[PDB]
Amino acid sequence: MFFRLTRELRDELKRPLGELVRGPIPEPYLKVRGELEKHPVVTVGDVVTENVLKIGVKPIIALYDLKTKRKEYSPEIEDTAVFLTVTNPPGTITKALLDTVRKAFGLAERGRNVHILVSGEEDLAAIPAVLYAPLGTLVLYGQPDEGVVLIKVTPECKRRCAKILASMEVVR
Repeated sequence: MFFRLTRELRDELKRPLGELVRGPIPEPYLKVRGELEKHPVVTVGDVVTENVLKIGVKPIIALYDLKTKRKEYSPEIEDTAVFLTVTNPPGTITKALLDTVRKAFGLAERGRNVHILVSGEEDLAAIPAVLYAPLGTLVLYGQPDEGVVLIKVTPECKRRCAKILASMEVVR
């Protein structure tokens, strides 16, 4: 079972799902660093994860490409984080991804940070990240050639991400 982007969604998802923080790396991360200090953070993408680590913030969940040459190595993270993997083809949200993200939030509830190494494309994981996150969680993803998108997980935002999912094609 997987969901697939419709043409409407593919177009419309080019628009930020939160406020867009601009400027050359690492300036966007500096600019949100204060927000990240309060709230739990989920990072989607290797570059986002790397730059969040670099400014001294540990994501509760980080999603990035299985084939990432991993940067900002922290011994603490290597030893303390749970490493999961999942296959998720471009333009899809697979059940496997939904299940893995839910698992991950479970682990996070119990004081464990989680890295999900995705075979395929992790981009759309921002959707399940929002849906399953504790209220007040921040979800960050990269908007190429523009900067970083910050989603604050509110009831309203969950509602709207649920609509995005409900608007995708169901396949098998």
